Amino acid sequence: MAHPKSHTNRSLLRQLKNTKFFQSTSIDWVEAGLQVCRQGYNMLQLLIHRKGLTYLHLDYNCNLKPTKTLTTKERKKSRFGNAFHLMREILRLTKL
Amino acid sequence: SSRKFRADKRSYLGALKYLPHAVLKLLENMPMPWEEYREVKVLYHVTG
Amino acid sequence: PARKQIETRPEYEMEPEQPGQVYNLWYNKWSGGMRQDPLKSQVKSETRCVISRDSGYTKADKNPGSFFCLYFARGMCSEGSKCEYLHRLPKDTDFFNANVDCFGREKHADYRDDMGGVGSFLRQNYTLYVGGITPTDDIEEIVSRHFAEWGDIERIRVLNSRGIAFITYLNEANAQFAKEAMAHQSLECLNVRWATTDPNPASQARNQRRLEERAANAVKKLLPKQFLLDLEETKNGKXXXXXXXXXXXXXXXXXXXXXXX
Amino acid sequence: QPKSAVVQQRDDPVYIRYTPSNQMGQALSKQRIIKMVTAEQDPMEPPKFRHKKVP
RNA sequence: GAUCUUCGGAUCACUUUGGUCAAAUUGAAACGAUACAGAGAAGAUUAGCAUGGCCCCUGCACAAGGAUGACACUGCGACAUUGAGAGAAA
RNA sequence: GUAUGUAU
Ligand SMILES: [Mg+2]
Ligand SMILES: [Mg+2]
Ligand SMILES: [Mg+2]
Ligand SMILES: [Mg+2]
Repeated sequence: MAHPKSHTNRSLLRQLKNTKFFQSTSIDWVEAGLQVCRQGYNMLQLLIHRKGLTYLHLDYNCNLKPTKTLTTKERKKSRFGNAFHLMREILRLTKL
Repeated sequence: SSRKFRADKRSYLGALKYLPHAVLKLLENMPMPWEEYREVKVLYHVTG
Repeated sequence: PARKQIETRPEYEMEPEQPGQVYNLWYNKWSGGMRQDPLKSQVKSETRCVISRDSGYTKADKNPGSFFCLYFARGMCSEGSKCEYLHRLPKDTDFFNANVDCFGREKHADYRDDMGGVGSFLRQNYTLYVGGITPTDDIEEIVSRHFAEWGDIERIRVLNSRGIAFITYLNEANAQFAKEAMAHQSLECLNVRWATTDPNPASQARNQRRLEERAANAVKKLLPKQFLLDLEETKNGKXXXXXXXXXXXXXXXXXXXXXXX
Repeated sequence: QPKSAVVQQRDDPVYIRYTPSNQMGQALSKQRIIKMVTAEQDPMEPPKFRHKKVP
């Protein structure tokens, strides 16, 4: 344990609140859980489609799987990476 | 799906960067057993 | 005033290529086998507009610097009477500027491969490339009947060997307008595309000559009156004495001489 | 570094006067005071253009 | 409108509009279908590392892969002559 | 008969 460094407070979540692109409101927890769980579903879908990788579909339970069954040439395009998958499986937890 | 929000779609990926940070604020708020529901506060991107 | 050609409108839903186009949420199109069916095979329009019948007053007419409605030329402008954009043909007065197509849509760098609905701002085209049906030699009576309505023409060419037409136009605004209206109509659907430079040297020189003439007319308003007075004076004289006299008097240069006297 | 969330507002409206130089002709001057302002970039939007490689 | 106060007269509040189309064939991915051909190192089989960019995909990656990812040239010449013989032009 | 490219 280090003894903490002197610094001014950054705080991300109050910078975003100071631009005109974010608004504030108060709601129920479970609503805003679903909100996220959805938001993330789409944010992956839009990434999957922008790559034109449209023969795989994520289940609504963050479960990725192929439909077509692919050539080796069409698999190398799929091969999503160490990040996206980690990001995904962190969603699978949030959903539960 | 619809074209009416074909603008947003650029930002929507832009959000992805700050998803892991949304998970973490959410779970550090989980309501606890004795509570029936819990009200919270929020920042949303007006883009949804 | 105005006519709302279709009050109702069209709502888009589809499953083309039956077993799964999927739909790419990123760019709203479907994706599957038979890309050749998407490249060719465009289906006939449900309506075409009639100029004299449909055209009228609008909310735009009151506003000085408006554009025309794209859906008017298509012949389906659901608003019609209370439409925001103009419901007429482009005249010589309407004008517009370089980077803007008559319908308001911005121009681009340098064309499409398959020649789309808008053209480049680097070269000017008063022309139109078509692909039409061929009954007999009364085709030219049919072509001249329809295309003449959309605007003032310069010259209709109709090659009978290959069912194609290079239709130039007087005002460039009519050309952009004409292409949309003619396109996707029957006389298969007519095919409308921007024209590549016509083959051979002589024809290009003839076109270059026309464009140069167009530029000269545009410049002509700009030039000084004395310069204007001259070329005109010289042509009439075709004078020498007058010129000599002028020279003697002279002996911001004009301004300086004016300032002295 | 793209400076995530770190969004700064150069929020002084820069005022200017613009003396035009008889462009086509006609009206000449006036001087016209422009008022510049910086539209404040949405935090999210990723890069707006690709990396074109040219010799 | 509200608060003072002569019916005059104050005082408080001040210019919106994140727009690549205004209505999904002709202005923002290509892949896919089909046909051909069908995988470096001078017998044949075979690991690889590099090498150079107007070739690029996967990848958080200044790891690593993708056939060793794929593609990859090698006449000229800064011209002397010698000595002899034959030819046409001054 | 694909890995990998050429043509419509
Ligand atoms: Mg390698
Ligand atoms: Mg090998
Ligand atoms: Mg290998
Ligand atoms: Mg190599």
